[PDB]
Amino acid sequence: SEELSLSEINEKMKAFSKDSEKLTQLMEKHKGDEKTVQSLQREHHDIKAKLANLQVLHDAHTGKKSYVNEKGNPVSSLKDAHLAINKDQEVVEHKGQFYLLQKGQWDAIKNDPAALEKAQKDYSQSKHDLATIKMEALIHKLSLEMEKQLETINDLIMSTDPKENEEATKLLHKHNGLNLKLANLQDMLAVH
Amino acid sequence: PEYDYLFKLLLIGDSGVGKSCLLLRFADDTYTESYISTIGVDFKIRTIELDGKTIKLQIWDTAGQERFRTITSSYYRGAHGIIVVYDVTDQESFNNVKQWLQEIDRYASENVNKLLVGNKCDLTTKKVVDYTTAKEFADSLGIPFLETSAKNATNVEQSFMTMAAEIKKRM
Ligand SMILES: Nc1nc2c(ncn2[C@@H]2O[C@H](COP(=O)(O)OP(=O)(O)OP(=O)(O)O)[C@@H](O)[C@H]2O)c(=O)[nH]1
Ligand SMILES: [Mg+2]
Repeated sequence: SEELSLSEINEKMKAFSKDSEKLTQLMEKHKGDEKTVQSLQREHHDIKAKLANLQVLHDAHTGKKSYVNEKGNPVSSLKDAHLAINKDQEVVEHKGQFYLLQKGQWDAIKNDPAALEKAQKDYSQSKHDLATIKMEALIHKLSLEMEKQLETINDLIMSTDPKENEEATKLLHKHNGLNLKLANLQDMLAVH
Repeated sequence: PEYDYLFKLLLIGDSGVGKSCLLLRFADDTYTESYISTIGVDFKIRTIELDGKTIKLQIWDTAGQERFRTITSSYYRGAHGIIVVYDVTDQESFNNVKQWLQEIDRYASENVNKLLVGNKCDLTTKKVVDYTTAKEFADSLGIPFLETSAKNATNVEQSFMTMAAEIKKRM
């Protein structure tokens, strides 16, 4: 699986922001209809989370975040990564206890149970979210591939030569085969 | 294969209401009872003649099943008209027309044309959605409305012609 390129990340974030803005207008328009308003809010929350997940990959591509393994040592690629952390963060680990905290602050949290518990929580949440981002990344990548097929299925089918149209027809089959895989990816995501 | 107009249409609505059968009746003049759920989209092209003008229609038939509606925003791009289909023998499919319409609002162009189709009107004794209740709804939103039978071909040609006529006059 090739990662999403920066152009792909930007194109998705742009579509999600646009969709988010439209959901907001719609909530305003249906105010008073508690069923539709509730469903629109559920959609908007979902789009917002996907946007935030794309922003993490954006930060990673621009150096505001760095990929690291479970111990917090730097790694090259996303497939190798266990967390993406900020410039000012570090991991502390011992015998299966992992802490994510601000760089230099181990002295400050060492004797503080609330800060300890927070650092463990942040580590685990960060690990799980990176797993979510990887899965969404694959879904986004696959979806962008199917989208660019539509543009192409179109002109091909426009043509009258039984060659380019019979092509379009096999392109449509392939497109639909991808939709089967995309749906199954969406299923796993929901489990995680 | 020259034309004076070129319109992109979508069919949307619940699984099993007859979107694909409407597509196949209109574009291929065929009907079959064998069924496979539409996995993503199907696409047919057909030309009609309206007010002396040749209209090439690009018709996209979408999946009713939510698990296959991953890239719907992409199907709406450049759509001139959307046909919302329900099954006249199935109340839930009609109840869901409200949500389908809200999907149009969300993904389609602001000025997109809409058409409500109640399919399977050949099933006269099985019909549970009254014509007047359907048409009152359509009318309440300025949406044209027809009842069709993909199986017997009733109103199928007329439906696409009515859609093409709505779009032609807003150009
Ligand atoms: N009696 C009658 N049955 C019909 C008519 N149209 C469709 N059906 C039946 O309804 C079934 C569903 O038709 P489809 O067009 O495949 O339904 P769909 O909306 O495309 O469903 P999905 O692809 O799952 O979204 C068909 O297999 C037919 O048996 C009709 O005009 N009359
Ligand atoms: Mg179908």
